[PDB]
Amino acid sequence: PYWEIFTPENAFTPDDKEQLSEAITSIYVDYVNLPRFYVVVLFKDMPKETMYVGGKANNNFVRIRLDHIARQMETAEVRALMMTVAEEKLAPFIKERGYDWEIHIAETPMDLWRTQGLVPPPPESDMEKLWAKENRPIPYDVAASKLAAALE
Amino acid sequence: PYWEIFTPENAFTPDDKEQLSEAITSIYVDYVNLPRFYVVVLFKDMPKETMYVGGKANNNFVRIRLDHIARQMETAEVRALMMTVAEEKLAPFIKERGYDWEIHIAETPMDLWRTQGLVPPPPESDMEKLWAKENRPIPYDVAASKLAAAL
Amino acid sequence: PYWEIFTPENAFTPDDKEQLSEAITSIYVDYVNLPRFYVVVLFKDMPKETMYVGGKANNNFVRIRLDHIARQMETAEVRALMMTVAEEKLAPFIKERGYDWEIHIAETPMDLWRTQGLVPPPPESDMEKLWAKENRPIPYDVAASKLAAAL
Repeated sequence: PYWEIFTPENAFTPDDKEQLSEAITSIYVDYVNLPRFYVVVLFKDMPKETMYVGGKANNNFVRIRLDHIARQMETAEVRALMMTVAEEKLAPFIKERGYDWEIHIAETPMDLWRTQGLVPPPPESDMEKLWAKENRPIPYDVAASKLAAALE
Repeated sequence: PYWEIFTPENAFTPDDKEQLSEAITSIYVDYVNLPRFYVVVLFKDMPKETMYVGGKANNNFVRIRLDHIARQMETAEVRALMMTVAEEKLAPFIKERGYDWEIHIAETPMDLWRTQGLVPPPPESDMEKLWAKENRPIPYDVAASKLAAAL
Repeated sequence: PYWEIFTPENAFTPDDKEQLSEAITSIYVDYVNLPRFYVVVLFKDMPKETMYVGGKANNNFVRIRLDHIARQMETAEVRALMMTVAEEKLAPFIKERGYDWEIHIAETPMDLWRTQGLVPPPPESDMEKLWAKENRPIPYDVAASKLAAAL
């Protein structure tokens, strides 16, 4: 997953960013045992008078946008749950500190994606589980792993 | 709508940004009666030698990218009209100030979107009109709103 | 094509950026005959403690994202080729300099895109070839060009 979090300048401490990115990472670990390092969160500090909401500068506004690449969400229930859990993780850092905020997700093609130059392994495959356990992208025989994964 | 406008450093004053983001907001207020606060415009100053066009730095280039989330544009005519009006609103600040520029839109799924943690109301619904009038996201019974709006 | 390259601060010099964006541009020129100026690369310096990978800051990490607008890649083989060649162009600047890195592509609708306020010509069309030769967006009659292209 690819997350962008646009904040008022200096809204979050380094410890805040660690804690919040950990919470966001836990979504994908807990619900789909994704390798932790798949989860990328980019914090973007926005200076005053750079975020305009409804045509007026808003310096108390956090805008979040994310791509999902590894998995598709194929039912209304699963899609609603993703939004529900995302807001649950964000609330201690954003809602509960009095910020205004908005979030949206896009789904992008799984096959147009490389990490450390490698083809990520198939969902729920042994190699994906290995990548998760090691928490690093391990070079592997893509065809061999795909073949065995298809016969699971 | 989620707009990113990448500009040369110090291209726009705060007054500029207010007026341009106001012009952009007016597109959605006027044409589709969207709540103003849905329209988010992020101005991103780009230092010299950070925007490369055709392999060469262009320090006089404004790049615009937007996501449309709330509605889909379903006909060629409506889609063309959006591009035309966007260019109209941008021209006084960008084209007419001598910049080179480029713009594109992506459309993203309506059901993967929350404002203030809330599910936004149906297009053209009473709750959406209420959200526009109050210009804030009002907690409401989503199913009750969807029900009455359908009827 | 619209590339974003998020890097640690001061990772790349302007000459690095020229060379790398030239390599990226060459992909589209060589394989698709696209006008050079379609290829936009935005370099974004990211301070320490702003890129978090698996819940921990990675201050040695380059993240690349691109939109493809002017072409759709319709077969598995072409799509794999795109990724392979992208990595080949990136390697001297990123992999071989010891960075960790990740890249992905989205495809966005071709009709919601303007450059210099103009409708870009159709893929492989004569007007596209003219735009490529001149390396600038040339105003043209959209209907007149489409009329001749049909014959």
